[PDB]
Amino acid sequence: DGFVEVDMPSDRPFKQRRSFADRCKEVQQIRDQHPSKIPVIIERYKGEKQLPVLDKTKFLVPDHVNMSELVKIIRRRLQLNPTQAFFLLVNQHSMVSVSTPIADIYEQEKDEDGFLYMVYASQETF
Repeated sequence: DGFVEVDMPSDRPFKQRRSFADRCKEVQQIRDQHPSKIPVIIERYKGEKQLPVLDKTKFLVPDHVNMSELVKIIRRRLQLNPTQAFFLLVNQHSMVSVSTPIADIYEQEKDEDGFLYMVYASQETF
């Protein structure tokens, strides 16, 4: 009766994989090396199945760009058709115009650890 050791890649959100201390320390280091860049965590929405999971979830973007540039980055990384539509929600369930500067979104919506959390989902998911 040996243990059937099962092991598989964790699908848990970034907040559950990295501790609060590690996340705070990481933003602190990043903002000290790159004071004009925003640390953004972009993950797949919890109820999304139509869109795949991206290999990368941590993004370091210039603080002079708008939400639009962030959509362009994710869209290309997802390799979407023009027929494929998706939303980019700040924190959770929160939607802003793509013309909105990310620096404005950051200072208003950033988590306590310093990261700005976003999720992507299909428009049909909601």
